[PDB]
Amino acid sequence: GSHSMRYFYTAMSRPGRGEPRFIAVGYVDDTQFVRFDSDAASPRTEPRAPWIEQEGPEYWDRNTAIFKANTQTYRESLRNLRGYYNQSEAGSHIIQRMYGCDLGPDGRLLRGHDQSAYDGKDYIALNEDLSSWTAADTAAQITQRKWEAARVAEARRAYLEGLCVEWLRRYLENGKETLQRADPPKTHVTHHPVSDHEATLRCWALGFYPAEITLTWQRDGEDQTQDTELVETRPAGDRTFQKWAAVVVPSGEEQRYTCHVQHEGLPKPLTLRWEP
Amino acid sequence: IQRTPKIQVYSRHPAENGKSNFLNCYVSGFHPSDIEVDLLKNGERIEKVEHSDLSFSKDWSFYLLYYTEFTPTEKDEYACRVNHVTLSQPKIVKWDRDM
Amino acid sequence: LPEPLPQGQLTAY
Repeated sequence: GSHSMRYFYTAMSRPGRGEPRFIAVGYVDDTQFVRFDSDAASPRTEPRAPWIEQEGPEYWDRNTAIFKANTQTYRESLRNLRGYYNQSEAGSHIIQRMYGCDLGPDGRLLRGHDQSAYDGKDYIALNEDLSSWTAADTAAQITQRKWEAARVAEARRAYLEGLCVEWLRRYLENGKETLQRADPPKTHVTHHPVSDHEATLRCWALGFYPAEITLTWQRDGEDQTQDTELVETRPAGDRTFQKWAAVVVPSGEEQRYTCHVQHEGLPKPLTLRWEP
Repeated sequence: IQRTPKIQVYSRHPAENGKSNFLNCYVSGFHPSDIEVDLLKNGERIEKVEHSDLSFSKDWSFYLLYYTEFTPTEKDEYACRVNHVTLSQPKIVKWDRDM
Repeated sequence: LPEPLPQGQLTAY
């Protein structure tokens, strides 16, 4: 169906321990395909998905030049933000940037993204119009003014509507056997007595791609949102993801509970019960 | 200002005694990015543990997967040891094959 | 493919 490409930049200062580290990673949907790390013995852009390996040496050198120049500029930016906030030269700080493009099931540009954070708090964002900025505070307004003066948004728009979309479509074709394949969850329900009159029902979803999934428990057809323990979706390490949802139920009432699974890889939404 | 990591310890495949598998420690929801993660076998740190490249979620918090090959038995105890600036003491999370 | 470098220099924050 729908698809996205995202780059994630993390720049981390560390006073007394060298220059700020810059890390860039690229994803198509829930698949990482590239990395760069300024701390590596020989910093270079590296493949992280098999379908990107076919790209020529000019691709890899272009990426490396981009990430190397960004490394330098992010170090300047970290110094700038430390100043904007009147911060001591003694603390470690982090700039993060996420950007990229979304496609619909056509797939044409649905929307572009470009957002930054400082120390884990939203700092500045490109608006959906790809023309204007939202600044979080007076410090970010300084960043806004110099991006407005340098016509940054104009460059962002040209990239997000052009090359971002073009290369995403290219990756989606080159990696179609995985990127355009949804693996449904493998599901089952476990039962764990906790006491004489309560037991845990745990609904498992395993081996699914992409990570987007809904697991819900119902009692008599009514969702148990407040009583459902829901873990964060977690990677298996083989491209696939895992999740569970659990409810503590009165013993003997197990059959009044149904687990419901929604995933794009499923022919139909699933309804599961405990099978003694 | 700072966020404490969520920690899950689990296996890639359904755990079967005497069968080679992958032991995972997924840390997520944390900020800042500096984190220490060890995998333990019977209380002792496992050598050659690998991790995924630093990335982050929509709320800006970081996530990482630490992983190594392992062969589960009935008697071998596995755990994750996590340290972070938010934690005053390292947090040990035991592997439960039903989790 | 990441954002290519502009003609001049990258604009810092």
